Amino acid sequence: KRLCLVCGDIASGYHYGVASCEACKAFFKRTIQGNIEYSCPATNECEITKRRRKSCQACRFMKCLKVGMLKEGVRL
Amino acid sequence: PKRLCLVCGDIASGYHYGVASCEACKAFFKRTIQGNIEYSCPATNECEITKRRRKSCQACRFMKCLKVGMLKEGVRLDRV
DNA sequence: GAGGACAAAGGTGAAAC
DNA sequence: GTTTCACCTTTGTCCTC
Ligand SMILES: [Zn+2]
Ligand SMILES: [Zn+2]
Ligand SMILES: [Zn+2]
Ligand SMILES: [Zn+2]
Ligand SMILES: [Zn+2]
Repeated sequence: KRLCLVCGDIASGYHYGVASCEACKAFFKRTIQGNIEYSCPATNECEITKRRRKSCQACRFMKCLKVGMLKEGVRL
Repeated sequence: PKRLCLVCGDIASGYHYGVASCEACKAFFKRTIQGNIEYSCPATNECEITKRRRKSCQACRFMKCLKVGMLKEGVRLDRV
């Protein structure tokens, strides 16, 4: 089953160049559209899992970038 | 269509934790579960819960939330 | 596979307690 | 010092395009 490369939830298909779920798709889209900056309250190593993806916006967004979600896939 | 809070009789803003409820009972239930807060009734666990008296007993207000069907599991452990 | 509508989650802080 | 609640923001679903 296609897994979301960000969080391990079931992927709905490719989004912004990468196998991802609707939740991570929507989160990445909002983050880019608003130029929203987050910062980790731990040390930028928060676990991102389907059951625990909302614990840190900063680490979730960094994981999106890491797995190859593309800023320019989001329309201005 | 106008809907009433099943807990206290205030105007409901929507469904919260599975039940028609106002913003106050939603917030109260959310705080209670997030903190695993235990309350105790000073009377005999039959305090009336109304718009005018929802503040008088945390214990009875929380038990009423459970009674009308508010769901502990609708409160996410996944948060900041 | 892009974005948007939107219910129902979540967070907040002045005022109430 | 802690708790309440009106008014916010964010999340994730499901839909048109
Ligand atoms: Zn399989
Ligand atoms: Zn995901
Ligand atoms: Zn973090
Ligand atoms: Zn209520
Ligand atoms: Zn009581």
